[PDB]
Amino acid sequence: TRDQNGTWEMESNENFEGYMKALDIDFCTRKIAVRCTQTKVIDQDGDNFKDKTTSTFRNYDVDFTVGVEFDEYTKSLDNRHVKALVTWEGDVLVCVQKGEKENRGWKKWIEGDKLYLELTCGDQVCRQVFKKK
Amino acid sequence: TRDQNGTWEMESNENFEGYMKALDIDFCTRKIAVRCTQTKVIDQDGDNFKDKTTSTFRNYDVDFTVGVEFDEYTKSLDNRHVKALVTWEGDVLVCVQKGEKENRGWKKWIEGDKLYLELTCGDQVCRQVFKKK
Repeated sequence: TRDQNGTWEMESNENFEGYMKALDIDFCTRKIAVRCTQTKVIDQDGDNFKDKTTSTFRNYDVDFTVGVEFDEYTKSLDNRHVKALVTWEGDVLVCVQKGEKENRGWKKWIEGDKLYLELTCGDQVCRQVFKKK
Repeated sequence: TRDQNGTWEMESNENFEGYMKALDIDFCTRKIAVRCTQTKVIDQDGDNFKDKTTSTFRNYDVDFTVGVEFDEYTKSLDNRHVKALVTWEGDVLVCVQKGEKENRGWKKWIEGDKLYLELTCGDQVCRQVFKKK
């Protein structure tokens, strides 16, 4: 068939690195690109094609129980050893990551339709807001 | 509520670069990670949490008509000017991107529930497989 319409999810990607390297893509872009899965949405009627491709990489995965200290290696991010403790403060989830960096941790809370995540390291604070889908 | 279950889509992200820099993430990966919007998937069961974060960047949008040569920039990858021509070879969609790189192009075709994509540049072949959702 010539019909390529639809939503296509990547399941393998062989030698993307060498193809991008032949196109002189910068090292740091290639390092992340080879970790991305692609989703291609193709719309085709007659000779006319529209292709929308999105790339996603699995950015951080962590399991924990509130109140139970655990060692983790911040593999994915900075790759350090911390001893993390997550506790409730009211309805706010509070995580302290004890280790090399001072004031390292995060807070997560819900307000209505929105999840708020405050990330801290040193004197830097990152505020993120997510909408429930 | 102490319920953070669900799928959550990023709608705001302030001072991400500063927090990442304070953790010592190479300039390279930060200016990539900032480019992306995130999705958080939280599975919460009592005191136990499973958090899976992913990052997405919109990426390549392409419109072409088969058999019509057109100039384009290869935005998405190296952003070079090519004259692209997409034609059918039987059921295989073949694209030649004429310009600075030799043997530059791609081929894609359906077999069963799967889409096969071969990308070429120079002596490099990248082979991708997608599954129809």
